[PDB]
Formats: sequence, structure tokens, C-alpha cells
Amino acid sequence: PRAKTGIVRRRRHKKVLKRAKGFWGSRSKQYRNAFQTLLNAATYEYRDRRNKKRDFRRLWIQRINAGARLHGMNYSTFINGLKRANIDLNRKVLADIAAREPEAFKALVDASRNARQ
Amino acid sequence: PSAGSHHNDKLHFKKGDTVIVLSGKHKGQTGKVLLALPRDQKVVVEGVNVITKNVKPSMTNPQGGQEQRELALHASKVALVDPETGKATRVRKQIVDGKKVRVAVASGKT
Amino acid sequence: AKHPVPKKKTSKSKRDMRRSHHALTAPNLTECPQCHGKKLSHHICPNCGYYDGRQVLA
RNA sequence: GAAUUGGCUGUAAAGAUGCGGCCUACCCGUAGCAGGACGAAAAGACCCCGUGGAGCUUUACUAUAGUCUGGCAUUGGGAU
RNA sequence: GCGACUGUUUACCAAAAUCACAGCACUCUGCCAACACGAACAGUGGACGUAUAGGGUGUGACGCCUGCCCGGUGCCGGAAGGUCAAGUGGAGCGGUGCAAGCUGCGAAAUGAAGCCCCGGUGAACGGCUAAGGUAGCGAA
RNA sequence: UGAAACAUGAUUGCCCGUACCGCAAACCGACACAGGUGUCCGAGUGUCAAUGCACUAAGGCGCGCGAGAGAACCCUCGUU
RNA sequence: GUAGGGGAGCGUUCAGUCCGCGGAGAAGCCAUACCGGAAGGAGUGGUGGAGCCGACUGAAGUGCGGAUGCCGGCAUGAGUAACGAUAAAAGAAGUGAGAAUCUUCUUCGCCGUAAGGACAAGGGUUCCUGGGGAAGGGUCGUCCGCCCAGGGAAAGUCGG
RNA sequence: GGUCAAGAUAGUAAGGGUCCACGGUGGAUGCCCUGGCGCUGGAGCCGAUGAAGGACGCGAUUACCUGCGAAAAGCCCCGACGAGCUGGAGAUACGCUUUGACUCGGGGAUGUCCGAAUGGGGAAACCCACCUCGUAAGAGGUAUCCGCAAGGAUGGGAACUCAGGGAACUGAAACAUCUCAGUACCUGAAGGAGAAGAAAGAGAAUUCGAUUCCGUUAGUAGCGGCGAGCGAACCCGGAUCAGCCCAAUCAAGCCGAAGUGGCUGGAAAGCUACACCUCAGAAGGUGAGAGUCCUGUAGGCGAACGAGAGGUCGUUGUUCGUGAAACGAUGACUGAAUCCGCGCGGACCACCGCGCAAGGCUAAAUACUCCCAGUGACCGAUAGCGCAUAGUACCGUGAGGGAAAGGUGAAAAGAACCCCGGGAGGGGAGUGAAAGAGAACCUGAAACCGUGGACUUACAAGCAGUCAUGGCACCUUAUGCGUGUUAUGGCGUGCCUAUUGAAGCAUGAGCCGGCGACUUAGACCUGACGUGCGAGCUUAAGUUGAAAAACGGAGGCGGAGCGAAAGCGAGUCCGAAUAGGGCGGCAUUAGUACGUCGGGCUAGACUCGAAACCAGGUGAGCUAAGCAUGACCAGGUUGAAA
Ligand SMILES: CC[C@H]1OC(=O)[C@H](C)[C@@H](OC(=O)N2CCC[C@@H]2c2cccnc2)[C@H](C)[C@@H](O[C@@H]2O[C@H](C)C[C@H](N(C)C)[C@H]2O)[C@](C)(OC)C[C@@H](C)C(=O)[C@H](C)[C@H]2NC(=O)O[C@@]21C
Ligand SMILES: [Mg+2]
Ligand SMILES: [Mg+2]
Ligand SMILES: [Mg+2]
Ligand SMILES: [Mg+2]
Ligand SMILES: [Mg+2]
Ligand SMILES: [Mg+2]
Ligand SMILES: [Mg+2]
Ligand SMILES: [Mg+2]
Ligand SMILES: [Mg+2]
Repeated sequence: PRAKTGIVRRRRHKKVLKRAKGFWGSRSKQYRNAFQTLLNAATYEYRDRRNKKRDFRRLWIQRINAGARLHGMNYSTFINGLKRANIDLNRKVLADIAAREPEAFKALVDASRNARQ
Repeated sequence: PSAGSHHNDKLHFKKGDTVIVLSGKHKGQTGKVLLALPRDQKVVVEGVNVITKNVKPSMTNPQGGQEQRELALHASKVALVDPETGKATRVRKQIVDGKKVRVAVASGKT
Repeated sequence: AKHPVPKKKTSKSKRDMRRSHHALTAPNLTECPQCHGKKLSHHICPNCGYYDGRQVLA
């Protein structure tokens, strides 16, 4: 018996061509280019998962030394204080305190200054 | 393309017979057979009636309105009736005419 | 061969952008002071054949 | 191939619109000009390669049409 | 300069100093000619011609001219001899059978054109070891 | 013994071709193509002659996109 | 983790078997934010209008982005180059749904050893009349060598 | 509130972008069959009484096809059928038919012109004759080769058969013997088959008993630049089965059993309730799915009158390549015996054994498939034949080459009438279940072209994404969940190929759809898995039954090795007996058939691509020339010999 492609390819093709959403020009309309775009998208996808994790910590650190410097300190110094006050092991959350709770952030600056000098 | 060979260019009626229409619309309705087309498998009975339009400009006056005429059928009418309904056929012999073979079933009249 | 030739197909975008000036400007139609069918400024009214008096037949 | 298709200096497979850094630049056309897009066109014609091909040559090899030559047929009789 | 001349050529990048040419030469061909086409003792061209003719090859009107080398190669010629095929000729060696027989191979001498060998030949291939350029020309 | 030849009467008169295009928009060129195609006729005036050249009879035709404009440049020309 | 070797599977057509579904709507197509570790699979809705899913087993013309791949459709260049000899053309009148282009009149201009006329070859009805107006006509046609129907071609002496 | 200043920020969209809605284009996909392919079986020649294949005709109307043949879509006779018919034809008019039309089965009768073509010519289908009979019309004859004459032959056949002649590419990783291969091709002869055939044989048993075919022997024996590679036969099993003569039942066709009501539906054949038939539940049709509605099926009947010698030289065949080369075969030369005779047995001799050449026929088993029937883990419109029909259109001077194209509806009920328009085209009305079927008629993907809406974009540097956050919008697997879109930030060198090294300014590619590449074969080899028997395992060809498998033991593999071989044998080989090779015991375990998979070999061997080589044919309508016969060269100048 004969077993022509019929239905299999078009379905295979529509799947790809639907991942292609706000894809500019041919990248959303023609299969070969839509599919091709996705290979490169795969690189970006797998990489950006572990990248966001560097991206955020960066943002986190930036907010910390901003507030640390508001109370005559800095990230390097502040963190060492909290480290030297072993009791203090915030690390995660610490950026939100600086940004939302200034009263609370000050307390932790004052504790960090002790454990150091 | 094929056409009415599925039978044998063979009917079960004559251009005179009274027949009942089994199947479809016009079910049970009876009438005389006025046209029998064996190869085509067509029956013109006083049954199925149609309203045919006339595309007639030059053709004998432009007054080509609507016409009352009956439209042909197949084997969607069971041939020959006497006990008030449709039947098969089985008993042949001769009447006064030997050469002729009649038809009949659970009864004996056609 | 056919010496200077296009390098890449021009996209549906790029092709369309070039046509942003191809739109016809509708005639400034005036209404005839007589026959009351519309006409072109500085021309004889098509309908009556007037241009103060009647110049053209019908 | 698809294009949302700038300049300088770099770097990169060693001649970058698509990488880095700096610079410049509102969106879109029309008429034009040929520097670039290693622009188009013909699966380099040079060059090398393939135990690839064909045309030509000769005292390359092997055969061969032709042709020269001994024998046997067709093919006989007499003299030395 | 080149080619004497009119002429001919690369349909579609070469028109020429290319080819052809009149003229000159070497040469082959005696007529069922040489030579050519062809399955072919067919047939035909050569030619319904006949050496003042026909084939081939070269040079290329006309003028004055065309030298030296015959070793190599080719062509024509001679033959004292050497070399050479089938065949004719069969001396010998060998197989087998008890035997006549039947058999396997086989020398010498004889056996053709060819080739080596000798002479010739240049408007033969050639050269300037077989000789080393006669006129004329020469930075073409 | 009714020849050939002449003369005048009658009778007889087979088959294929004939339209049209035919230096072309009807043929060959894939097209209604600036090429190609054998023969014949081919008037007048002027100019030694002529089938040359200019104009023109008869006859045929304005070439199946058109209209503005009056740039660069490109083609074919005139003058310098 | 490339060549490569090994393992487990998804999907397509056909087949045998079983369970079924379907004109109160099958396949196919279309949309989707659901499921599975992946190939993939389901729900709902929309179209369609007569056939078909699931499970096991069997067999293959069984899975495509590439081959200057093949067939077909459609884009780009782009409303761009061109519209085929630089022998012109003008107005009037007519016709018609419609006219630069068709008819007619008056002019103009180009050929005139031809761009006139008569054969031959070759072509085949292109001829004439009356109609037409899709497509052909490089534009437009009311017109045509295009389309439809009717007609036309005449030999003892001309060619054979 | 107002003026001035300083800041910041919104909205505009010529046009674009993403998404959504609706369309157009196009013809994928699904469904279908009107058409093909393969295998199985049947059947198998036509023609001078004029074929195969054609030209021109024949219609009331006729372009194409069909059928026919001036007696022309038909004429006569016989049979069957029993009411319709007037070809496809979707088309009106005229008619024909129970004094039996039509159609089907079987005969006849007419059969123009061409074609073997056949009176002669010829550029097929056209010219031109003569002779006999005849009232003109019209009829018959006139070709050569066989034979007295009757009567036979010319020509055509897809493949198959034998014969004459006979390549090269290719393998040999070059090439030359060799291979491809006596293949392809040409030519001849013939038939439904042919060929071959009745032992001067095979051959080693003093077996056999015509030929062909199949299995097997067996990749054995052997051939071989002993290379690539080529490759028998006897025995045995099987299909079929003969030896004779001379010379001295199936087509036409008829009969054929049994369901009714309600329901859903446009429509019942489906659903439901009770019912029957079955020697028939195979199949097609009927508005949807059918035992009981039609055609049929099982079963039965059935036709007037219809088929079933030796030699030398040269070479060669088969495993046969000059080998030790026998034997056949024959171009050249020679040339015997006649049964106490001849030929053979692989140089050759003798012995032993097999057989009678120099005359002819001979069925069956075998092969092929133009055609016919049946069937299918064959195709279903880019598939399948090239064709759902066409060897057409188109291309070519010719030989030759060569397409694509399917689908209204159940039924034409094919849309009267109205409206815009010259028309085309549409909108209605009506028909229909649906016109979401309207004749560019099933579905109607995608590329591609549009209209409308949402969010957006005119200081911007860009492999076009990706991650994060904010803004706007929306709520049918879908309200914490997202979905769409959008601003800004970060990050970010298309894909494939080829490659030490690809974004590469290296290759390929306009886009989409479909088509498109590791297969198949063999009683082949070797391995993994698996099963069945197991020291044993297994069938091949065939035969008989076939809604199906059984039989068939010929043969193949284990079962003993070692050697060059004789041969010997758990031993055997070198050798003269002692060292060793290979084998056995091994301490010792097993195979064989079929299957699926890995791999190998042989074939086109994963697909696509040469330049070229060979065979037979087509072309000098172009162009190079030759021959025959015609045609042509205005006008002017110069001024040779005589
Ligand atoms: C006149 C049109 C005619 O072109 C020519 O004839 C010119 C003159 C010719 O130039 C030439 O052949 N030549 C020969 C040398 C002078 C001239 C030349 C070359 C380059 C540029 N310009 C001129 C080409 C440019 C030449 O290419 C050149 O080929 C060279 C082999 C290599 C060059 N490369 C490096 C760029 C390439 O361009 C080729 C080979 O053609 C013939 C090109 C191929 C594609 C071709 O056949 C075309 C289809 C060709 N045939 C046709 O009908 O139309 C064309 C286009
Ligand atoms: Mg330019
Ligand atoms: Mg000269
Ligand atoms: Mg000259
Ligand atoms: Mg102009
Ligand atoms: Mg102006
Ligand atoms: Mg592709
Ligand atoms: Mg289809
Ligand atoms: Mg056919
Ligand atoms: Mg390369």
C-alpha cells in the first residue's frame, strides 16, 4: 500500500506557525522562516531562564547599596555587618525592606554598624 | 459514468399499469404509468407534480410563465396494486392467450 | 545578463510605504448655477452646456 | 534566506549595515549618479586534481582494411 | 613590408600576409592504366579519355637565379653471401599390446617475398658527426 | 466496284487548376516581427545617359497607443 | 556532545479482530488559555454533508526546509521598461450604451524602378454580404485578416 | 481665577506594524467513482473470397465520436425477449412498434477508393488504359513466384520461438586475453505455441532406455591474464508420457423464497415493536445503513441449431581461454571400411563395456499475453496507464517527442417574473432539506491580495527574537488566570552544507502547497533475539483438496578429524620413532527448521547528475558541393587584335 503525507505535514506546520505570534513579517507567516526563528528563540529561552536569576540579584544589590548609602554605609560594608552579626541572615527579602520599610531598614543598618566597628 | 444498469434495463411495469409510490414524499399515492424509461429507470405516473419555468423569448410568444407538469421517478414506487397496497409477483401461466405470462402474489389479480 | 537587478524581495511593508503618495485627489466639484448638475471650475457645465449663457448643445 | 538594510575605527575565516566601542541620523517619496552590497549573469574557459573523456600525432603497444609473397584448389595436353 | 594580378575564406568576434591561381618541377601511370568508391571475379568514376593524357606532391605571374652534404631515414637498382614461414623431407627418441600393427614428439638438407649488405637518389624526409653557406639578403 | 486530299453542313468538346493574400499583417521567421523570398510590368519633368538623383502621375499609404512638457543625460542631426 | 553504536517510544495508509459512533451531523478544514517527559493527544465551538474513531495484532510507496530538486499556484522588481522605424496630421459631419482610434467629406504629409500593378511558390476561405463584439488586436474599438451564418470559385483553345 | 517666566507631559498617522473579524484568490486535504495496475485462469493467429490500418462518404438538421458502406446510424433469415424505440446527445420535427419493433445470440447479402495491392502509372486514397458480356447504366478480367491442373505463396501480428549476423558502455579499481554477452539491436522463417525428439547416447551399475520442463545434485566437478570472475552433467525426486515411417460443457435467455405498523427525519434502508424466508445473509441499486422494495443470489430449466565417416590447415560449441584436448561442428584440401565390419568411451595403446551416423515425420508436459473473466493488507486525480481517455492539443523537416484536465442536486424541480447595467455581473422572487448546492456548481488548506476593528508607531542604528517590568484592551479549556497588544530595559552573529576554522563578503535557497531518497530479491552467507522439535532437525519441485490445509524424505544441515593425495582414523601429517603442527579427551556445555531484526554478498542496490562509448534509424526543405534545365546583369567610360 501507498501512504502519502496528507494531513500530517499541515498539522506539523500549523503547530510551529502558531508559536509565531507577534513575529514580524515572514517570521509569523511562512513556515520555514517561522520555524527557523524558533531555533534561535530556543537558545534565548534556555539562557534567559538562568539569566533572570543574575539579572534580579543585580537589581536587588543595587537597591541595597542605595539605601545602605542613605544611612552613610554601602552594600560591601552593610552585608559584612549582617554577616558579622551571624544572627542576621536575611539575604533574600533584604531589598524590599530598603524600598518599602525605611524604619526597619535603618534598624538593620544600625545592627550592621555594630557587628563591624 | 454508469446509469440504470444496476438493474438490467428491466422494469416491473408497463406504460398503462396503476402503481403505488412507496418511499419518499408522495408515499402511498397511486396513479397510471404514462412513461416508462427502462435504461434511464424513469417512471412518469400522475404522482410527483412539479412547477417548471419557461425560458421562452422568441419561442412561441415571450409569455413563458410557469407550467403544471409531473416529474419522473425510479423504483421508488412499488409496481402493481390490488389488496390496496404494494406487492411482489409469483404466479404465471396464461389467460386465453397462451403466449402471454401474467403476474400475481398472495392473491392473483393484475 | 540583465545588469543592475534587485538584491532581495521588497517586503509588504516597504512596498506599501512607497505607495503613501499614490492616492488620487478627488475633483473639487462645484454645482451649476443653472441645470443643477455638478461641474468643474473653469469648465462648461456638462449637463446644460452653459458658461453664463449656453455654449454647447445640450 | 528573511530584513526594522548608516559612518569611523577595531575585532572576527585574514576586505562588517547585522560583533565591540565612539559618532551621526524625525517619518515617506520623486528625478538622478554608479563607490559598495566581495552587486547580477554562466556549478572558472586559466591552474591543479580524477588510475574522467574526446580530437590529433608518431620509428609508444597491440591488432587490422589494404597490399606483396611460398604452397594447395579452379587447372589442362606437348616438347627439354 | 607582405602577397604578382581578378578571385576565395572562418553562416553568428579573424577578409588577411590564409587558401586558390596562370606558370615551373619531381614523380607515378601502357590501358580490365595508375588511382579512387564498393558487400562484390558486381558496377562506376578516372574516360566514351590514351603519355602533347590522367593521378599524386610541392612551389606559386614575370626577371635574374637555386650552392654545398648521400652518414641516418625513405624510394629506385644489384645480388657473392648471411637471416627467414608453411610445406616437401623424415634421420632418431618414446608409449602400448604376446604380436603384426596402432600411435606421441621430432632433427639435417631443401623452401618465397622481406630484413641485415653494396651502389645510386635533394624542386626526396632532412643537415650546414656525411658536410660545415655559392650568389643574394641582413638589427629583417 | 466505295482511295487520299479539298469544300460545306451537322454532331462532339473528358480530368485536375482558377476565390483571396502573394517583397507581405494572409508565405518562411513562436509574433498583425525594421530580416528573408524566384519572374514580369514599372508613366512624367528636369539632369550627357540611366531602372541614378529630386519632385510628381496613376495607384497605394501616414507604419493599431495618445496627449503635454521643453531638465540632467543618451541617440540622430545643423552651425561654430 | 559531532561521526557512530545501543535502548524506549509518537505518528500516517492499508489489513485481520473486537468495541463502538454517525444526516438530532462522519471525515476534512478553521479557532483555542487543556493534557502528556517528547514525538504528540483530548475537550469545546465554528464550517462541512456521508462516512468514521478507539484497542490489539500484522504489513508498508510510513514522517521533508534544504537537493541551482519536480509539478502547481502566487509574490518582488512596479504601476516601473516598453507599446516594434521620426512618412505627419487637422477639422467638420455621421454612427453608437460608449468614439483620438469606426464611416463619410474637405485639406495636409510619405512612396511612386514603389511603399503601385501582374504572376509563381507557399498559405487555406483569410474573398464578398449580413451580423457579432468574450478572447486575439501591444491603447481603444461601434472595427478587423478575429467570431457566427449564407454566398462566391464556371475553360475544346490559358497551366498541367 | 489673569499676564509673564521656568519645567514637564499629552494628543496628530501620510503611511507602517502585531493581533482579531469578515472576504477574494488558489486548489492542498477529506469523501467519492465514471479510470488504471498487478496476479490467477481462460482463450490465441488474420489475409488475393482482398487483411492489419486508413482515405472519402452515409443523418430532416451533423462539426466530433460511434455504427455502417452508394442497399451506406443500416437490408434479409433464424432463434431469444415481450413494450417500448427513434446511437453517445444532454436537441426539437417526422415517425416506428403486439401482423412483435428495440435490444441481445447466430447466419447470410451489400461492402466506394487506398493499402500485400495485384491492369499501367503514381508525390496512399488519385490519374490513364485495354479485353470479355451488355439496352445504356452496370458487371467480370488483365501482378509476379510454384507446379499438368486443382490448389498454394506474397502482407499484418504485443510478447513468446528458432535461425543468419552481432555491439559497446561496463567489471577487471589502468588495459589488451577475459568480462559485460551471444545480452542489446538488425534480418529471416513460423505458429498458437514453437523448439527438440526415438541413442553411432548418457555413462562405470556388464545400471539406463526419445525429447522438453521443474526440483536437486551444486557454486560440487571443472574452466580462469588460475585474475576479475565464469560454471556443468550423471544418480535421485517430479510434470507429462506415443513412437512411427522410408532407402537397398460454454455464450442469448427464462424461473426464482420471505415485512408490516409506529417513530426521527427533506427523504428510512436507520431506531423501535411484533413478524416471516433461508439449497438463496454474494453483490450492486433505491432521497441514510437494503436477507424479505428492484436487479439479483442458492437452486432449477434452457434454444432453432452455434463453437469446443576419418585426416591435415583454419576456428568454434559445452565448465572447454591451446591446454596433455578428447568428442561435436565445418571454410579449404584430402578421403575409408561393410558385420571374423564401423563409431564411442577426455592424448594415445591393448583389454573390457556402450551403441549402429551419413533419410524424414511425430502429440503431451514448457513459454508469452493484443484480447476475455475473476480476484487484491494495488492506486483513487501531482496516484494509477502517457490519457477518468489523447497518442489528441502542442513541439519537430523527419525519425521522434508529448501534456493537463474529475465532482450542481436525491431528482433539472437548470431559477418564469421583477430591479441596476449595452453586456458581463449581481440583488430579489420562486424551486429544493440546504441556493451556507446556481451551472467559473462537493470539501475549499497555505502562499498571496484586500476591507473593517483593537493596541500602536514620525530623535531612530536594526538575525528582528528572548527575558523582565509598566501601560492599554479583552474574558467560551479563561478572572488571578491569564489572552491579545504595546513602551522601556537587559541580553542576543539566520538556517543548512562544507569545514582546522561559518553571521560570514564561502554553498544552496522568492514564497506556499503537494511530489521527492537506505529498498526488494535469493531453498545465498554470517550474527542477535525468539519459538518448535531436540542427538537429532527439516522439507523442494509436485500431488490432492482450497470460504483451508494436508500429503510429498529427492535432497540439505548436526553427526571425525588429519593429509597435497593415496589413504589412515580419535587419531593423523612432516620424518628413518619421538620435536612439533593441526584434532580428540578437554573440567566441559547441541543442534536444526521457521520467523523478526543487525551486517555481508550478487542485481539499478540510498536518491539525483556527466563529458563519452555502441547499435539501428531520421535528415542535403538550412548550409557545403555535383549534375540537368531555365532566368538575370540600367546606364556610362576605355578603345586590343584583326
Ligand atoms: C552581449 C550579451 C552577452 O555577454 C557578453 O557577450 C559579454 C561581452 C561577455 O563578455 C565576455 O565574454 N568578455 C570576454 C573578455 C571581454 C568581455 C568582458 C568580460 C568581463 C566584463 N565585460 C566584458 C560576458 C560578460 C561573459 O561573461 C564574462 O565571462 C568571462 C569568461 C568572465 C567574466 N567574469 C570575470 C566577470 C564574465 O563577465 C559571458 C561568458 O558571455 C559571453 C557571460 C555569460 C553569462 C553569458 O553567456 C551571457 C548569457 C551572454 N551571452 C548572451 O547572449 O548574452 C550575454 C550576457
Ligand atoms: Mg545608469
Ligand atoms: Mg593577394
Ligand atoms: Mg581582391
Ligand atoms: Mg510623446
Ligand atoms: Mg507647468
Ligand atoms: Mg523547498
Ligand atoms: Mg482532489
Ligand atoms: Mg490511449
Ligand atoms: Mg566549493
